[PDB]
Amino acid sequence: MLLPWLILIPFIGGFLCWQTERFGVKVPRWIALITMGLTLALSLQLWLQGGYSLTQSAGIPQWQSEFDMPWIPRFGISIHLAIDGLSLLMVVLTGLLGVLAVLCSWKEIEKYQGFFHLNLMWILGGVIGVFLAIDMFLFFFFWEMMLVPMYFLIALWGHKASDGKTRITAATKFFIYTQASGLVMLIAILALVFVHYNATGVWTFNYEELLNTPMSSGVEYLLMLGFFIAFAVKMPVVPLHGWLPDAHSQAPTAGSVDLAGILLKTAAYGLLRFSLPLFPNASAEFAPIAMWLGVIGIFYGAWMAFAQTDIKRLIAYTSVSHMGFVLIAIYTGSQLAYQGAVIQMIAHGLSAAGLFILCGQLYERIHTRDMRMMGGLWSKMKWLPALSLFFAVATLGMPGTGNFVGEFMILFGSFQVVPVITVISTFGLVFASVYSLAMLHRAYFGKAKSQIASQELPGMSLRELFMILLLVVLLVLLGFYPQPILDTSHSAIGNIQQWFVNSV
Amino acid sequence: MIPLQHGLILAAILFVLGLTGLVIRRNLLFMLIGLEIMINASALAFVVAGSYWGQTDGQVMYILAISLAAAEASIGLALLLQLHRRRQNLNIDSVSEMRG
Amino acid sequence: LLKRDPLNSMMNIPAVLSRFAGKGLLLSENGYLRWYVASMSIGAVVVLALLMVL
Amino acid sequence: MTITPQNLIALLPLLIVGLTVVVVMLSIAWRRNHFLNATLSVIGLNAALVSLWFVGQAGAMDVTPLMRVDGFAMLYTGLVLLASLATCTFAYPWLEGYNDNKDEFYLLVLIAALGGILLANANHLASLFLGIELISLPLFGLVGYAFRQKRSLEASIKYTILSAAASSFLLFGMALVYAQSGDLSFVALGKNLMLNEPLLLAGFGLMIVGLGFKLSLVPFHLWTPDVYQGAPAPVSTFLATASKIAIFGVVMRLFLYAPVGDSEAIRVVLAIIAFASIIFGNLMALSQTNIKRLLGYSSISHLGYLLVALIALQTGEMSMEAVGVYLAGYLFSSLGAFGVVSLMSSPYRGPDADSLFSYRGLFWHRPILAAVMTVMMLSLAGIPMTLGFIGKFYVLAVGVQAHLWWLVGAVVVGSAIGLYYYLRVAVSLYLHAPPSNWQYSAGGIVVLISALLVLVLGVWPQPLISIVRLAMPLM
Ligand SMILES: CCCCCCCCCCCCCCCCCC(=O)OC[C@H](COP(=O)(O)OCCN)OC(=O)CCCCCCCCCCCCCCCCC
Ligand SMILES: CCCCCCCCCCCCCCCCCC(=O)OC[C@H](COP(=O)(O)OCCN)OC(=O)CCCCCCCCCCCCCCCCC
Repeated sequence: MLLPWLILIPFIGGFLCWQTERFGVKVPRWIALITMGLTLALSLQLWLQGGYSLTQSAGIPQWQSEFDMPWIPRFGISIHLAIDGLSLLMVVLTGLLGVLAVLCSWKEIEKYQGFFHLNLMWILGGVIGVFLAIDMFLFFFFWEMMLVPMYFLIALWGHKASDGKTRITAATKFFIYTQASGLVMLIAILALVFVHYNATGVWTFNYEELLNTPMSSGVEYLLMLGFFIAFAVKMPVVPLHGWLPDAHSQAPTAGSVDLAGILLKTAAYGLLRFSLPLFPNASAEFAPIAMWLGVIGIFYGAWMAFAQTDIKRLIAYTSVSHMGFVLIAIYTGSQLAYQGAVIQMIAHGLSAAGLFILCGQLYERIHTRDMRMMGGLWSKMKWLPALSLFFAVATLGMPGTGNFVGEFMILFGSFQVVPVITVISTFGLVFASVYSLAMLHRAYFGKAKSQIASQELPGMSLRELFMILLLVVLLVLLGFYPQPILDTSHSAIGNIQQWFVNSV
Repeated sequence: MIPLQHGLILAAILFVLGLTGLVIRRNLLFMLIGLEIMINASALAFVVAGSYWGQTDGQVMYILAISLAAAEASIGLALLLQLHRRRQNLNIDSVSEMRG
Repeated sequence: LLKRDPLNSMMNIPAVLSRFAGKGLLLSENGYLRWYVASMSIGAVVVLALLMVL
Repeated sequence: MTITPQNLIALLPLLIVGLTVVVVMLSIAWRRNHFLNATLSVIGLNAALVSLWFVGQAGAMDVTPLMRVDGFAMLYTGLVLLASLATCTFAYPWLEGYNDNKDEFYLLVLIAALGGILLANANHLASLFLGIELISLPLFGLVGYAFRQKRSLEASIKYTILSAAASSFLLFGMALVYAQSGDLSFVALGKNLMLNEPLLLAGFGLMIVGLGFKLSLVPFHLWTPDVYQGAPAPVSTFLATASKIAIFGVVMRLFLYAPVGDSEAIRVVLAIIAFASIIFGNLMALSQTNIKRLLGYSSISHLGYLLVALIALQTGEMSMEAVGVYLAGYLFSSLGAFGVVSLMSSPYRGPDADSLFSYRGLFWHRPILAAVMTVMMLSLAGIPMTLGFIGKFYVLAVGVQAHLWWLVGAVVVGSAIGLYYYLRVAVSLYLHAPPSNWQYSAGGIVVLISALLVLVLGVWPQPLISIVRLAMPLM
């Protein structure tokens, strides 16, 4: 009953951000902050009232909250939202990253800031809708709906240093990748709906009805392949990853579009929620290919991140490697590795948010993202290189940060299932330490390699310092006390794992 | 005792002859003449089919066909007049400046 | 070796094939009316032959 | 059989459009009055549109062997009447700059609308032929209305010659079909058959040549960018919406009613044509700097998607409502796009504004037109929250239900290519570039209403689904 408002408050807030722009040019940021704080507070209230710690695994479906409303009754399509532990964690993460995105673009006093804030809130509402929708058509609708404001933000509000054509090209590549993969997923959804309609005789796009769908081996594999192609584009899984570094490099320079658009892992959630329960046998036969795609993603992303001369491109390829770890975790059928995947999703969101916000502030300071021009910046800045050192320390899987908890619980469960893939992935963790040290030494240590880095740079403001230190505190608390997060998602992960291993 | 296939084959021969004349002629007047041959061949085919079945519908379709032929020749002659007035030539290859 | 992102180029191959095929297909739109009539006749021959063989 | 008074009641939009043709022409003969004759034409079209209610109250029945009036005919008559009304509304501010006589435009639009209504009600080979020419010939006049320009005269000559060739092809195919069957009614085309008689198949092939010319289907498609660019922009609006919609409706009715619609060879030929149409139309629009040519190649691709929905007509039961929903969405999106083009070309001053450099940066002087045009580019791309996506979703569902996997993959690939060029146009609207009359405001209101309808029925499509499912023909 609060889930429709969880989606609607961002949309109404974006509309009010556009409308209240005429009242003043400093008004839309306040409106976006109020509605993002309201969405975060509603998700936190759902967390407090859900009682997820004392929830046992009763089998799929098991929702802590559920809303249903008829939308297109001809096809049996409904606005069907449902929240449980995993979805709740993703929604709270989306709200926190949305508040961070609003605070990140606070100093934008441009003439059309209301449209920027409307696009931001529409992206955030679409992401929350992806995390909440259990009607398959509604899930696909939110999935493809959140890409239009993403496209326009990248194309029109993006990186000022690049020319217009490069931003248009990056936005077009991102849109083509995501929407073509989404259309393949829509083909799979439609074919599953028609298989169920031939088996029973009724139209349904409901997740719970489509779970009990008898399919032949081979049809189920093809539906699984369509779902996985969509999720692999948005994860990213190699080779469907090329859109991501150009989308990050041409995103708006503050970083809010990286936080709102990319750093929320809807594809790993979709693999856990849909690909594994709807097609458990096909996922069981796809597990070796998906595991080796994850291994290649880890190592390819590490090598790409090391070879970047752009710091934002480096952070994008770090995201590719970490999602390779999560992809290995998802296809393993182990509760421990699934819980590690949840922790890794949250921790990667927090650490990549910190890295991208710090990179945006650094670009504001020195007006270049090329690491061949910045050097020895530890002596020039007051706070930024130390916090960047902390976040690069987190991204290599440092104990005391949640990244270590996620990565190592993934590796423990995966070794219990697949040992060879696990040992190769731990050597991938060595590769992660390599690229993090390389970024740190090329940026902030050594001697100045140009003239802009040779002079004193202004200190970080109280708002930037506050949001970065909040991310630091959250990552440290996740590293040292991950038990509330593990208890929140324990029942949902248990249901998904039991469904996956009881049907194979 | 005329076979229906013989009348249909004669109409097809006249149709492909008119189509060939439409393709191979650069003058717009000869293209309009080939179009007239084409529509008259199709109308002849309808007449043959109506005569085989003993129905008036063949000649009714013939009447509609030549009504279209008359109005099409009228419009084509107006357009040929405009082409001659605005180009001083009836070469149909000259009116080709829209492409790509 | 990998700093060029070879997998990204491998996945950019279909876009290049799309440009090439579109530029090749645009050659048929030369603007000539007699060629348009000839293409209609060619399509008629193709459609009729396909209907005859099946 | 004769014409009953009830049959006259079912004949109401045809009678009203013919009567207003006669009235507008007599008013022209009395005195040339652009405002009065435009008003009389739109009054007649609105009267036919509201007489559709009485036609619905009458019921579904046969008017002569030539016509059959059912809910399907109601839906397509309403579609072509909306297209004609929008064309007249766009035509007035364009014709305000026309130095020659402007009153004949509305006469030709009305006669073409009459042909569209006849094609909506057509149940006969005679009716189909007559409706095709009744649409085509006034469009020969309308495409070359500004014959003082190079491009309009070129497009008129191309359209006239090629449409005469297509009419000859269609008539010869009709004659071969009649020679095989002995009846020109739709239901009897294959009743005496073993359904793959060579003469019946060849006749339907030549009819396919003519009809695929009219629908810009590959390989009878090469005229489309030339005639779309050359024609006046309200004429391009009418030619993109009403002609395509009416001819595809009569093609749907013919393939639903004729027993040779179930033949495998015709289905394979149509599948090849649909595949090539989708792929070729999307590929050729990739590198187009002219908005009219781009919309022509777009129309080729969208008619390919509709053809995919028509191929599965005998297999499933969702194909006809898929075509109805798709045609409603495509009508509204094409009305918005071509109407923004027309309003940017109004008043007439010679060469219209069709280069993409003209629309580059449109938001900084025409923000509402830019918003409408970007909504239409999103809708023609089949992006969710637009009605074009609902049509694409219907096409994909129909193709999946019939196991037409080659066509489904073609729709996906063509959609990605379309995404490229549509998003290029939509984002070029918002870059940085280097009227004052109530009829122009009426055209702006028309494109704005089309944009709002596209958005609202993309978000909430169920009223359109119910309306299209109500518009069911006689089985
Ligand atoms: C896991 C693999 C198997 C499953 C694949 C499923 C498909 C969906 C998920 C993968 C999507 C891959 C998309 C690849 C192309 C991505 C878009 C791109 O690279 O665009 C480049 C370019 C835009 O750049 P721009 O600078 O504007 O152009 C220069 C001026 N013309 O664009 C252009 O210039 C024109 C682009 C037109 C559209 C691109 C062509 C798409 C054709 C369909 C491909 C489907 C997949 C084929 C098999 C996989 C690849 C081998
Ligand atoms: C300034 C002046 C302005 C003037 C107004 C202009 C704008 C408004 C236009 C109004 C047009 C009204 C048309 C009404 C059509 C339906 C009439 C009706 O009563 O239909 C009911 C009938 C079934 O009911 P019943 O009559 O009981 O039949 C039993 C057996 N005969 O139903 C049927 O048999 C089928 C009915 C549906 C056929 C399609 C609907 C008509 C065409 C609509 C085209 C546009 C559709 C797309 C847009 C939808 C937007 C929501």
